[PDB]
Amino acid sequence: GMDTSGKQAEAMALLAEAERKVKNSQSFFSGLFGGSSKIEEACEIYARAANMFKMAKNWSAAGNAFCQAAQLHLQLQSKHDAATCFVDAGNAFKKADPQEAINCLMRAIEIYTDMGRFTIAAKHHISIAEIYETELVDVEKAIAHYEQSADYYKGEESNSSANKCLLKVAGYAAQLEQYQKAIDIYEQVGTSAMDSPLLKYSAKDYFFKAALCHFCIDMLNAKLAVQKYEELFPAFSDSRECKLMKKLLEAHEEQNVDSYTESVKEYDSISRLDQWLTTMLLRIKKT
Amino acid sequence: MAGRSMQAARCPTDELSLSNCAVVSEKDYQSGQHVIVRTSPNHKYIFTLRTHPSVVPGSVAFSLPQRKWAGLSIGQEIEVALYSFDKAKQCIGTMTIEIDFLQK
Repeated sequence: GMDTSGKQAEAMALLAEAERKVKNSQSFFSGLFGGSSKIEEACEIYARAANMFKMAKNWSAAGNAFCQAAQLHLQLQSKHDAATCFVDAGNAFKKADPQEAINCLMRAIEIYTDMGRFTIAAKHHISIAEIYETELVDVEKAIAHYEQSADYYKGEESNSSANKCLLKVAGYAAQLEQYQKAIDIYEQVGTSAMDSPLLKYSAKDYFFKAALCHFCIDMLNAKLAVQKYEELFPAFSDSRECKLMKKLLEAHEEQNVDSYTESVKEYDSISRLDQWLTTMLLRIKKT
Repeated sequence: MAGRSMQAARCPTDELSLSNCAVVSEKDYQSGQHVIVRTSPNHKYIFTLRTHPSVVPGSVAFSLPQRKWAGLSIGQEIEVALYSFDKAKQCIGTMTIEIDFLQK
């Protein structure tokens, strides 16, 4: 519609005007020493151009304009507004140019953490990890950023947020075929969650998952861990999870795979299963 | 004599699994030597040793029946001390067995 062409033309004109203004700013400063008013006016024009490009759906141009404004205002010794523009560029380029958004968010993280604002740095780290996982299959970078964000939030004593990041890291690690870390993280979260009335009800689930994660290591330790969980968290015994694990262990004890799959199918019929649990159960069933 | 901390391992071969004797490395013990295996202050079990090279040093291999009776697991830490039977009184003159079917 008219939006595309009109916004493109007007944004191009405004950006050219800003470019001419910044070009003449050097001469103005040399001949008269106007100060930084011209640079601030040019930065305002560039921010306006970025806003129009964002409305124009040309994400790349808006991100580039935001980056230029961030650089120019950082040259003006205003690191806070420079970081604001860098975060704008990161969240604009996120969809258009993921790599550019990555470096923009990294620069914003550096600028913010220079001031000790650990919460914003942790949020940016979480954003970077989320982008890495969603777009790329570089699990290691996502895990590193998640761990850094969890450490940042732990240093802020903000509980209930590091727990979810640690759980995500543990689940992805278990998917990566490293179970000791997953077992430890799940057990730690479960023991942190028992005392909480609200989360106690979900605690059992964590325990169950941990017990399944220890199943691959060896049967004997699986039975031992089942006993330890039953004795330490007696309420867990009431849940159907204990019965399911006991039936699965009984089926494995006699190589009775048919009973194993019948029980798994019945439980799936009762409640649909998740991809992670399905993969874990299938991998166990190979033996 | 004094006893040393050791690692639990899995039985290497079916013959020694049926022998009902813990398989050990020659560098640690020798075949026929008795041992006492401690898993806790109240849990000491007496085994007789048989040697097989495949056992990695620092570990003792047990058969599935042994692991079920003593509750031993792969990778578990134990204390192993060489043991001597008092043949003046610990010799076996009579013994009773309840024989069942291992495979139903």
